[PDB]
Amino acid sequence: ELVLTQPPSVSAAPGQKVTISCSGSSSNIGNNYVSWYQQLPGTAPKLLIYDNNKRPSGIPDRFSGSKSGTSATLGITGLQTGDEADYYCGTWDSSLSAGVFGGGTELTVLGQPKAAPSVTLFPPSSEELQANKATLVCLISDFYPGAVTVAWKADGSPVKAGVETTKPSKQSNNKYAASSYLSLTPEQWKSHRSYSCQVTHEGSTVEKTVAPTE
Amino acid sequence: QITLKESGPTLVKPTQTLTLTCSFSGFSLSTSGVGVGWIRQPPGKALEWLALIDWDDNKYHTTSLKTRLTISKDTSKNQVVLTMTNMDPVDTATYYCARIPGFLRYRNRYYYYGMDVWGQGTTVTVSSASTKGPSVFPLAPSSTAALGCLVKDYFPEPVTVSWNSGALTSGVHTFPAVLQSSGLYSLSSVVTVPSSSLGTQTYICNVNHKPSNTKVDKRVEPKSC
Amino acid sequence: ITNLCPFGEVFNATRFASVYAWNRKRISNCVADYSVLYNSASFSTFKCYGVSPTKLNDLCFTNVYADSFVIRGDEVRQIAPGQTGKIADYNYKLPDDFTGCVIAWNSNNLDSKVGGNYNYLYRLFRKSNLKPFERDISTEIYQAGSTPCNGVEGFNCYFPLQSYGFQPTNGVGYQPYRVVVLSFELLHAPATVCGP
Ligand SMILES: *[C@@H]1O[C@H](CO[C@@H]2O[C@@H](C)[C@@H](O)[C@@H](O)[C@@H]2O)[C@@H](O[C@@H]2O[C@H](CO)[C@@H](O[C@H]3O[C@H](CO[C@H]4O[C@H](CO)[C@@H](O)[C@H](O)[C@@H]4O)[C@@H](O)[C@H](O)[C@@H]3O)[C@H](O)[C@H]2NC(C)=O)[C@H](O)[C@H]1NC(C)=O
Ligand code: NI
Ligand code: NI
Repeated sequence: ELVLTQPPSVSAAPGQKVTISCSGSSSNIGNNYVSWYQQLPGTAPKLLIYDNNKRPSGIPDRFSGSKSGTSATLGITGLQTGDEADYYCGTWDSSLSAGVFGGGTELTVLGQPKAAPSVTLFPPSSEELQANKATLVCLISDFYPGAVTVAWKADGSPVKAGVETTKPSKQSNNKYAASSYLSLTPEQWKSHRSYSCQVTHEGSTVEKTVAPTE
Repeated sequence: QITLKESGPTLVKPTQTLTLTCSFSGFSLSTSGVGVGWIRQPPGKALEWLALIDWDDNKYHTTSLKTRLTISKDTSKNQVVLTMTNMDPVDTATYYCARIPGFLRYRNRYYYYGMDVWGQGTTVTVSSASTKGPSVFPLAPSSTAALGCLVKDYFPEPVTVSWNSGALTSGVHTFPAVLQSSGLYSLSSVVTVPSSSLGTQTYICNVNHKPSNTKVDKRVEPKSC
Repeated sequence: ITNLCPFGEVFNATRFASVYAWNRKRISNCVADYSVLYNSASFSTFKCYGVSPTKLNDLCFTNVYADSFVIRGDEVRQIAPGQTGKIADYNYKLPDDFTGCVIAWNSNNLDSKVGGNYNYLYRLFRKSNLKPFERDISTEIYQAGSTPCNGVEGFNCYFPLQSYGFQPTNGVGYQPYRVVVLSFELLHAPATVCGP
């Protein structure tokens, strides 16, 4: 498991202030120096802070760091859209005799109003059933911010065995889309009475259902 | 400035050994307190510290991986070499090296700056799968309406998907691939259309898989049910 | 002077010092049988300066000092006079006119440890080089960079001592070596230590 704990996500509006926290033990943060890293999508990480609160050359005053006890905090003020990235804490762990990274925090800069998702649940195609395969495809489109949770159920029972889900990606209209798949055998697809794809977004849960009875 | 570059295989078979080399410029591993570290990052997951080699030839490793990791350096060549044995598909990640400008140890106390300069990173995939072209199935419109096609069971990445040989661009979005437990990739591409054009306009998704020299076309039509 | 010289309390000591804080033992009024040491193949290094190792027993000296410590294998060559390097500059320095013996042997079965022995230290940073036979055991923070340290450890603000890290399966060059430096006194005063 992870010996450093970060919140999975954090969000604010442009110009506002956001803080990302990082908790550990005395074996790491409590007795060693904390460094912070920024990772824009598709590129290598980049050092933001070292020695708890110092900035390397090229990092503006907008980023600051602090450490108290066994917790560290990264503060980002005056948010710009270009600050959207994953942020990590790092340090040395004296017990493991090795370095450790936190789970990372995904920062979302809210420069667009909330948009509910459009959910479509496709049953297995006729050709796929003839090919002795079956795949439910739950597509999710036109939502903001890019954060959704997907759950599958067979006759009301939670399904996780054949579930694969993509991380949300930007659409051409700057909203976000995601997809999830449930791989079944034709027997399993015919055995259960109906299947559901439930999508949660900003507290609101919507769902679409399909049935082999049709 | 400091510049590091990783190099090595981009596809290894399961149980084989991965050998990565880090070539760097702008600093020396003969300097007191300087080390070179390794990090990896599976697709869509956190950074995972791997190993560090020290100017005085001290070596540190992630505990859960120590029996699989070997690290060495050649100061004259400005190179560090990391080998990881018994590679598993879960070891599929992007592997980085980085400079540690300050790393010192006094008995139980440490100073560890962190990693101030990271390499570009090289992506290593561990898979026993052989090259296979995809199967393409239509996602018939439910009845605005949504339609698409499912690109299934192909290896390796990538596939390119267009609609009507590039004629259809508006309302088209193609998703990133998923890796199934079988070791084969799947992908979807969806088009948002007005529900009044279902019986009028036609939609053909063209799937192109360069590694297997496979080019397949599928017509997406509304089901009669 | 009938009692033999207690070289056993030097070479067979239970604990040896870190090189930065080398231990010095006074040797006087004894019979110094140097023949058994030179004969023993258990020593990796037996260099003499100013004297002949085979003529060591035929000699008398004003006094004998024995310096002991533990260093890395590839650092034994730095104990010799006129040398440079992190040990010769920052930890233990022999003068150019040194007169005595340098004796060392491999202690990997005593000073290594599974997972690494990190207890032995050497001085990694110092403002200037050491005077011959000078001993520096201070622990003040070393300013490596340009920013003042104010005694606070940080980047380029370093504790001056570094651990060795002796692994049982290190190469011989990185294995621990115990070193005994016998310094012979060149004074014109009456002698104190003589061989048989
Ligand atoms: C420093 O200590 C070493 C180690 O021995 C230690 O000290 C002696 C006095 C004993 O108390 C041991 O129990 C300690 O561990 C000294 O080296 C040792 O010197 C001994 C003579 O003083 C010598 O004894 C015999 O050596 C020859 C035969 O040994 C054979 O058999 C033994 C097994 O008993 C075996 O280890 C060895 O390899 C041989 O095959 C022979 O000359 C005589 O029979 C003699 O009695 C020890 O072998 C030798 N080494 C060991 C490991 O005991 C050393 O003299 C001390 N030096 C100083 C300056 O004090
Ligand atoms: Ni069931
Ligand atoms: Ni190693």
